[PDB]
Formats: sequence, structure tokens, C-alpha cells
Amino acid sequence: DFAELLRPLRSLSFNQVVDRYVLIPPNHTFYRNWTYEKFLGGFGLSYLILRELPLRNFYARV
Amino acid sequence: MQNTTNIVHVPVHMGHTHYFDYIDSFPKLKEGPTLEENHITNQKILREQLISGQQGLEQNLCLRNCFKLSQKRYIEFCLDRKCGGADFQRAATILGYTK
Amino acid sequence: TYFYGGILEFVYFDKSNPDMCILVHTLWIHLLILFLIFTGFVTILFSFYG
Amino acid sequence: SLHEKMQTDYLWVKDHSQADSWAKARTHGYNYIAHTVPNKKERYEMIWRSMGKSTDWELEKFRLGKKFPDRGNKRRWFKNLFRLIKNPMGYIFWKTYKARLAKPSLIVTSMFIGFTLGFIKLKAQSIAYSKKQYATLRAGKNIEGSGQVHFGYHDQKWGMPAIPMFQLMYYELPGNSIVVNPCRNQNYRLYFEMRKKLGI
Amino acid sequence: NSALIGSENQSDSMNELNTNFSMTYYILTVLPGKFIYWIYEILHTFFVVC
Ligand SMILES: CCCCCCCCCCCCCCCCCC(=O)OC[C@H](COP(=O)([O-])OCC(O)COP(=O)([O-])OC[C@@H](COC(=O)CCCCCCCCCCCCCCCCC)OC(=O)CCCCCCCCCCCCCCCCC)OC(=O)CCCCCCCCCCCCCCCCC
Ligand SMILES: CCCCCCCCCCCCCCCCCC(=O)OC[C@H](COP(=O)([O-])OCC(O)COP(=O)([O-])OC[C@@H](COC(=O)CCCCCCCCCCCCCCCCC)OC(=O)CCCCCCCCCCCCCCCCC)OC(=O)CCCCCCCCCCCCCCCCC
Ligand SMILES: CCCCCCCCCCCCCCCCCC(=O)OC[C@H](COP(=O)([O-])OCC(O)COP(=O)([O-])OC[C@@H](COC(=O)CCCCCCCCCCCCCCCCC)OC(=O)CCCCCCCCCCCCCCCCC)OC(=O)CCCCCCCCCCCCCCCCC
Ligand SMILES: CCCCCCCCCCCCCCCCCC(=O)OC[C@H](COP(=O)([O-])OCC(O)COP(=O)([O-])OC[C@@H](COC(=O)CCCCCCCCCCCCCCCCC)OC(=O)CCCCCCCCCCCCCCCCC)OC(=O)CCCCCCCCCCCCCCCCC
Ligand SMILES: CCCCCCCCCCCCCCCCCC(=O)OC[C@H](COP(=O)([O-])OCC(O)COP(=O)([O-])OC[C@@H](COC(=O)CCCCCCCCCCCCCCCCC)OC(=O)CCCCCCCCCCCCCCCCC)OC(=O)CCCCCCCCCCCCCCCCC
Ligand SMILES: CCCCCCCC/C=C/CCCCCCCC(=O)OC[C@H](COP(=O)(O)OCCN)OC(=O)CCCCCCC/C=C/CCCCCCCC
Repeated sequence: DFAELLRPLRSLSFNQVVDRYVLIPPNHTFYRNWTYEKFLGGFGLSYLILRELPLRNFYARV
Repeated sequence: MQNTTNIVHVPVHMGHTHYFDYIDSFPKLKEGPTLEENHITNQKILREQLISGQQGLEQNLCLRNCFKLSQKRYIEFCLDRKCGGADFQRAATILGYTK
Repeated sequence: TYFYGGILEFVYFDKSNPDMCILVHTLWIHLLILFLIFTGFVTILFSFYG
Repeated sequence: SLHEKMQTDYLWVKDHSQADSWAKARTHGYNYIAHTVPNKKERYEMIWRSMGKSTDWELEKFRLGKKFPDRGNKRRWFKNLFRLIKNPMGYIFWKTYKARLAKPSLIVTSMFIGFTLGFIKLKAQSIAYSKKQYATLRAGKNIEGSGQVHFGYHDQKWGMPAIPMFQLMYYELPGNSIVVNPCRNQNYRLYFEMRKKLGI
Repeated sequence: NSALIGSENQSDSMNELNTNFSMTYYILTVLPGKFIYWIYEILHTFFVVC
């Protein structure tokens, strides 16, 4: 399993390793925090649908 | 020791105004040329440097970059390899580092 | 450190790296709360329906 | 009308307990008694009359029988809490209607709002000062005690008195006004010159 | 401090990463369990002392 962590490194040379995983081209235009916005914002969207539950009893929805 | 204690090495003058505490002036403060006068002065220098100070610049830039190295043995290696075999004391005179 | 650094001091290096998440929906929640506070101000003092 | 029963059920909540369905458990009023009303003694007489009619005025039957609590008041604090969360402004409005029938002057209302908002403002600054002390602690200065009311030989700053005199001379530091120097934008001159050198 | 309104005890775990290894849905599972045992403690006490 320790040799399985280095599988993608054996097929590559050192120059290919650096150009692949180290020298990632700079691109600072992405919306990285969209991952947190969709997850945490989903609580609010879930409440919109959850507030319309056809549960008859008010205290059941409580 | 008071927490808001400062030791200043230049003279300051404090304003004697109610409800406020600040430095209202500095003794013997001389106002120089304005931002526009400095701009016109700097443009005269940059214009001369653009017109008559660009010939043979690549050699001087290489000598200046070699002298920013950490050790002297690396500076000499830089002068010999990059600057066409220049001498340490001779290049330091061109750059103005010699007394 | 010898030429351009200061004294070598011992500190505790915090591995936890906090960062306030800059979100969009948090301002929606904030506006809703202030909308409730302002409506209560109107409900108590500027409601003439009775 | 046609949509009355559907809409009335949709608008308000009813009671689901059948506490009073059991006959003998029904209270006579001795569980929750009003103590200070001017008709207090008339309330006690009606409780006594209710107890006497249940036993045909042989109260020894009540002494031997079992006494029950008021089951109708069960979970009443939870039920009010859920109504307060369901519609907080509607709960506050109706619970304060009788109190709001007497409206104080514009001056008194302004004093309530002013002192209340002024107290919250000082609380917000007190919270921000606690973050300053935490940054001071992490910066390497251990802190004995707390607060900014220095007992020793230090200057204090009490906070802006919420009166127009000090509110005209002073104003709090707006953090959004502390900016990066605009000379940073002059580094973009390096980009324009590089683009021309590379023939872009 | 998670139950205080506008806490100023910034050094009491307010600015630290605090995870646990208990059951999640804390106020639904763990917190009621602590209250259930509380009711047992006092009901057992009332029965004993009386
Ligand atoms: C044509 C007729 C029908 C024929 C087909 C019938 C078959 C249909 C099924 C197949 C088709 C489904 C299509 C989508 C494929 C998804 C497949 C899938 O497996 O998803 C599993 C899906 C996700 O699995 P998951 O990874 O476990 O995520 C849920 C975790 O809780 C997440 O928790 P978390 O902590 O990991 O993350 C927090 C989470 C926040 O999540 C929560 O907080 C919710 C937690 C639930 C409440 C908490 C209490 C837990 C209750 C436990 C008991 C529940 C058991 C229920 C079991 C049901 C089993 C299905 O926030 C987010 O992660 C991001 C959320 C925001 C992202 C954007 C979401 C967009 C959704 C789609 C939008 C467009 C739809 C239209 C809008 C709705 C219609 C008006 O599980 C669900 O079932 C979610 C149910 C949510 C309610 C859905 C109600 C709407 C249903 C839409 C139906 C069609 C529209 C209506 C048509 C009306 C006429 C018919
Ligand atoms: C061997 C392995 C297993 C070991 C197991 C060991 C444990 C044994 C398990 C069983 C223990 C109990 C034994 C059976 C008792 C049965 C007694 C009975 O017949 O029912 C009486 C009682 C009667 O209630 P009721 O007559 O219908 O109405 C109450 C009154 O009308 C009053 O209603 P109210 O509307 O006027 O409200 C006032 C109310 C409550 O009003 C309140 O103010 C309390 C507020 C509590 C919630 C808030 C907490 C604050 C923190 C959260 C903040 C919430 C924020 C929400 C809002 C958001 C922000 C705005 O006052 C009360 O405290 C009532 C509590 C019951 C009376 C007991 C004496 C109370 C004095 C002690 C007070 C301190 C404890 C309070 C705990 C309250 C929990 C309900 O019913 C119960 O107590 C039900 C409890 C049974 C639940 C069984 C659950 C399953 C059991 C297994 C669970 C497994 C747990 C594992 C734990 C693991 C170890 C950590
Ligand atoms: C509090 C006691 C100690 C606490 C122990 C607990 C005691 C158990 C009881 C507690 C439970 C009840 C609490 C008291 C409630 C008041 C009693 C009551 O209900 O009587 C009915 C009462 C009706 O009064 P009334 O006597 O039948 O007839 C009055 C006539 O209109 C005209 O009458 P007038 O011509 O003869 O005189 C005019 C004026 C009489 O003049 C005044 O009342 C002077 C008021 C000037 C401003 C006072 C500001 C209070 C300080 C708050 C600032 C934060 C506190 C921390 C900073 C300061 C530290 C000291 O009328 C009144 O306002 C009557 C109220 C007088 C007694 C209540 C005053 C309480 C002030 C607090 C005392 C100090 C507390 C320190 C805090 C402690 C915290 C550790 O209901 C009211 O309407 C008056 C209450 C105030 C309402 C003003 C308008 C507010 C509108 C706000 C709109 C914005 C809200 C937006 C919605 C929010 C978002 C959804
Ligand atoms: C052609 C004729 C002139 C034009 C006529 C047209 C006028 C149209 C009138 C329409 C009325 C406005 C309709 C909408 C208002 C409804 C909402 C309302 O506020 O009613 C309050 C309503 C009625 O109050 P009230 O208990 O029946 O008392 C009514 C009167 O006060 C009477 O009760 P009182 O007799 O017992 O009052 C005795 C009075 C006794 O006063 C005196 O004897 C002398 C007063 C001298 C004042 C000294 C000034 C000193 C200045 C020093 C300044 C130093 C600092 C300056 C720094 C600046 C920068 C350097 O002292 C007071 O208490 C006055 C009350 C406060 C007055 C504030 C404004 C004063 C200046 C008015 C400017 C208008 C000038 C018109 C020209 C008149 C020439 C004859 O009560 C409420 O509070 C419920 C509403 C909740 C309000 C709380 C939040 C208020 C903020 C929002 C209000 C709405 C937006 C803003 C509108 C304007 C408000 C200031
Ligand atoms: C052609 C076919 C087309 C359709 C094909 C597909 C059909 C459906 C297949 C579904 C595929 C699987 C679905 C996966 C999607 C899951 C998405 C999701 O949101 O999951 C989140 C949810 C939470 O997980 P999580 O957030 O991801 O956290 C991860 C770990 O759990 C965290 O670990 P932890 O240990 O830290 O967590 C502690 C643990 C706590 O410990 C527990 O696990 C709790 C377990 C105790 C309850 C166990 C008994 C439940 C059954 C009682 C009723 C029995 C009736 C029959 C009795 C027969 C007696 C012999 O978890 C919780 O904290 C649970 C709290 C969240 C839920 C609590 C409240 C739920 C609402 C309850 C009221 C519902 C009212 C009904 C209204 C209907 C509409 C909504 O996942 C689940 O709970 C899985 C539930 C799976 C279904 C359970 C069976 C429900 C049966 C209900 C019976 C009544 C209705 C019968 C209808 C019959 C229809 C035929
Ligand atoms: C009818 C159209 C109405 C549109 C709204 C009217 C207002 C128009 C005003 C818009 C002005 C545009 C200014 C620029 C906004 C910038 C938007 C933005 O930053 O998006 C970034 C980013 C792009 O990701 P990256 O590839 O990493 O970044 C590349 C950058 N070049 O966008 C996102 O993160 C995706 C999220 C977009 C917004 C949320 C979309 C979901 C909204 C819900 C409604 C959709 C309902 C139906 C959804 C189907 C679901 C099954």
C-alpha cells in the first residue's frame, strides 16, 4: 500500500512530475469557495422545501 | 509602567485643545517642492536617461546582478561566466562601489 | 537569519488555519433578521390598522 | 363559507389534548389560583362551591378521594415557545396589545430605543475589545484580570457618552476607511511594458 | 460559550478547533440524553429522601 501511493510517480520522470504536480499554471479566476456556498447554502434551500411538509399536526413539524 | 508610553527621538508639539490630544506641528518643519514640481524634476531625469542612457546598458545590468550574490566566490564566477570575464575590482569601479 | 534576521525565538506553531468563509447566503440571513427587526419597529409604532 | 374550515385550520393551531375528557380529573380551580385580583375571595368561594357540589356537600368524600393536578396546563411553556418561534412578531404583538393601548410620548419611546441601542453598541465594542485582548495574548502578553477599566496606573477610555455633545466631536474608527495605498496600482506599469516587449 | 449571547470569553475555546467523538445531531441525541439522566437523578433523589 505504501508502494501504491507512488504508482503515478513511477511512470513519470522528475521533470514530468514537477510540471504535473508542482508547476500548476497560475489561474486565480476560479470560484473556489463555491464548494462551501453550495453545501452551507443548501441548508437554506432545504428549509424552503422542508417548511412545506404536508404533516397534519403542527407539533409533528415542530 | 504606563501602557501608552512612547520614547520619541524627534521634537513634537502637542496641541493644547480641550477634549483632544494630538501632534499639531513639528518644530522647524520645512516644506519642500510640491508633488507636481517633483514630478517635473523627475521627468527631466527620466527623459535624459531614456534618450542618452540606454547604450551599453546590458553589460552594466549584468555586472549589477552579479554583485547581488551572497558570496564573493559566486560573484567572480558570475563575472567570468556571464559578463565576459570581467574583473572584480574593475567592475566595482564602474558600478561606483569603490572608495 | 545571521545577516538579515532577528533573534531565534521559540513559539508554538498552530497547525489549525482558521479562515472566515466569504459566503453569499449569510448576508441573506442577516437581511432577513434585520427585516424582522425593522418590521417589528413598524408593527409596534407605525401600524394603524385596528 | 366554502373555504372557512380549511383556512381557519391553516391559520391557527388548536389544542390536541383531551385532558378534560376524563370527568373526575377536572380541576375545581385550586391548582392555579389568582392571589391579588380584587375578586380573589369570590374565586375561592366558587372553588369551594365546585368541591361541595361534587360531593353533595360531604367533603369527607373529597378527603378520601384522590386529588389530581391540572392536566390541561401540561407542556404549556413548550407550546408558547413553539408559537414564539413560529411567528415571533405575531406572538409579541398580541401578547403586548393590552400594554400598548397606553402609548408613552415620543420622548419616552425615543429614550427606550436610544438607551437600548446604545447599550447594544457598547456591548459590540466590548466584544471587539475581547478580540484585541486575544490577539494580545497570542502575541505573547499574558493577561491578568480582564476588561479595560485599569485598576493601576494607566489611562482609561470609557466610551463615547451617547449625548450630542460628544457625538459631534468624536466618531468611531471606521475600519473600511483603512486602505491599501494606491501606489500599488503603479506596479501595473511593469505589466504594460512587459506586454510590449513580448510583442503582445 | 455556544450557549452564551455575545460572549467575550475569547480564550475559552471560542477561537479553537473543537471537535468531538460523540453522536452527531447533538441537540437531538446527546443533549436530551444528558437531560434524561438528570430527570432520573432528581426523581431517584425525591423517592429516596422522601
Ligand atoms: C416523474 C415522476 C417521478 C418519477 C421518478 C421517481 C423516482 C425519483 C428518484 C430519482 C430521480 C431523482 C433525481 C435526482 C437524482 C438524485 C439521486 C439521489 O440518490 O439523491 C439522493 C438524495 C441525496 O443524497 P445525500 O447524499 O444523502 O444528501 C442528503 C444529505 O442529507 C445531505 O446532507 P449533508 O450534510 O451532506 O449536506 C448538507 C445539504 C443540506 O441537506 C439537508 O440539510 C437536508 C437534510 C434532510 C432533513 C434532515 C432530517 C433528516 C431526515 C432523515 C429521514 C429522511 C429519510 C428519507 C428517505 C427518502 C429516500 C429517498 O446541503 C448540500 O449538500 C447541498 C444542497 C444544495 C445543492 C443543490 C441541491 C439541488 C437539488 C435539486 C434542485 C431541483 C429540484 C426542484 C426543487 C424541489 C421541487 C420544488 O437524497 C434525497 O432523497 C434528498 C431528499 C431531499 C428532498 C427532495 C424533495 C424533492 C424531490 C424532487 C422530486 C422531483 C421534483 C418534484 C416533481 C413533482 C411531481 C412528481
Ligand atoms: C442501564 C442502561 C440504561 C440506563 C438508563 C438510565 C436513565 C433512565 C431512563 C429513564 C429516566 C426517567 C424515568 C422515567 C420517568 C417517567 C416520568 C413520567 O411519567 O413522565 C413525567 C414527565 C411529565 O411531563 P408532562 O406532564 O407531559 O409535562 C410537563 C409539565 O406539564 C410541565 O410542562 P411546562 O410546559 O410547564 O414546562 C416546564 C417543564 C420544562 O420546561 C423547561 O423549562 C425545561 C426546558 C428544557 C429545554 C431547554 C433546555 C435548555 C438548553 C437547550 C435550549 C433550548 C433552545 C430552544 C429555543 C431556541 C433558542 C430560542 O418543567 C420540567 O422540567 C418537566 C420535566 C419533568 C418533571 C421532572 C422534574 C423536573 C425537575 C428537574 C428540572 C431539571 C431537568 C429539566 C429537563 C427538561 C427536559 C424536558 O414526562 C417526562 O419526563 C418524559 C421523559 C421520558 C422520556 C423517555 C425517553 C427514553 C428514555 C431512554 C433515553 C436514553 C437516554 C440515555 C442517557 C445516557 C446517559 C447520559
Ligand atoms: C424593571 C424592574 C426591575 C427588574 C426586576 C423584574 C421585575 C418583574 C417584572 C418584569 C416584567 C415586566 C417588565 C416591565 C415591562 C413594563 C411594564 C408594563 O408592561 O406596563 C405596561 C406599559 C404601559 O405603561 P403604563 O404605565 O400603563 O402607561 C404609560 C403611559 O403611556 C404614560 O405613562 P406616564 O405619563 O405616567 O409616564 C411615561 C412613561 C414613564 O416614563 C418611563 O418609563 C421612563 C422610561 C425612560 C427610558 C428608560 C430606558 C430603560 C433602560 C434600558 C436601556 C438598557 C438597560 C441597560 C442600560 C441602562 C442601565 C440602567 O411611561 C412608561 O413608559 C411606563 C413604564 C414605566 C416602568 C417601566 C420602566 C422600565 C425601565 C427600566 C428601569 C431600569 C432597568 C435597568 C436595566 C437592568 C438590566 C440589568 O407598557 C408600555 O408600553 C411601557 C413599556 C415601554 C414601551 C415604550 C415603547 C417601546 C416601543 C419599542 C418599539 C421598537 C421595538 C421593535 C420591535 C423589536 C423587534 C421585534
Ligand atoms: C405651518 C405650520 C408648521 C408646519 C406644520 C406641518 C407639520 C406636519 C406634522 C405632521 C406630523 C408628522 C407625521 C408623521 C409622524 C408620525 C410618527 C411620529 O413620530 O409621531 C410621534 C408620536 C406622537 O408623539 P406625541 O406623544 O403625541 O407628542 C406629539 C407632539 O410632541 C406634541 O406633544 P407635546 O405638546 O406634549 O410636545 C411638547 C413639545 C414642546 O416643545 C416646545 O415647547 C418647544 C420646542 C423647542 C425645541 C428646541 C430645539 C432645540 C434645538 C437644539 C439642537 C441642538 C443639536 C443640533 C445638532 C444638529 C447639528 C449641529 O415638546 C416635545 O415633546 C416635542 C416632541 C419632539 C419634537 C421633535 C421635533 C421638534 C422640531 C419640529 C420641527 C417642525 C417645525 C415646524 C415649525 C413650527 C413653528 C411653530 O409618538 C410616537 O412616538 C409614536 C411613533 C414612534 C416614533 C418613534 C421614532 C420616531 C422616529 C420616526 C418618526 C417618523 C419619521 C420622522 C418624522 C418626524 C419625526 C421627528
Ligand atoms: C419503485 C421504487 C421507487 C423508490 C425507490 C427507492 C425507495 C427508497 C429507498 C431509500 C434508499 C436509502 C435512502 C438514502 C437517502 C438518505 C438521505 C437522507 O437524508 O438521509 C439522512 C439520514 C441521516 O443520516 P446522515 O445525516 O447522513 O448522518 C450520517 C450518520 O447517520 C451519522 O451517524 P450518527 O451516529 O452520528 O447519527 C446519529 C443517528 C441517530 O440514531 C439513529 O439512527 C436514529 C434511529 C432511531 C429511529 C429508528 C426507528 C425509525 C422507524 C420508526 C417507525 C417504524 C414504523 C413501523 C414499526 C414496525 C414495528 C415492528 O442519526 C441521526 O442523528 C438521525 C437524525 C435525523 C433524522 C431524525 C428525524 C427523522 C424524522 C422523523 C419523523 C418523520 C416523519 C415522517 C414524515 C414523512 C415525510 C418526511 O439518514 C437516515 O436516517 C437513513 C434513513 C433510511 C430510512 C429509514 C427508514 C424510515 C422508515 C420510516 C417508517 C415510516 C414511514 C413508512 C413509509 C413506507 C413507504 C413504503
Ligand atoms: C433570467 C436570467 C436572470 C439572471 C439574473 C439577473 C441579474 C444579472 C446580473 C449578473 C451580472 C453578472 C456579473 C458577473 C457575475 C459573476 C458570476 C460568477 O462569478 O460565477 C462564478 C462561478 C463560475 O465558476 P468558475 O468556473 O470557477 O469561475 C470562472 C470565472 N470565469 O459560478 C458559479 O459558481 C456557479 C453558481 C452560479 C450562481 C448559482 C446558480 C444557481 C442559481 C439557482 C437557480 C437555478 C435554477 C435551476 C437550476 C437547475 C438545478 C437542477
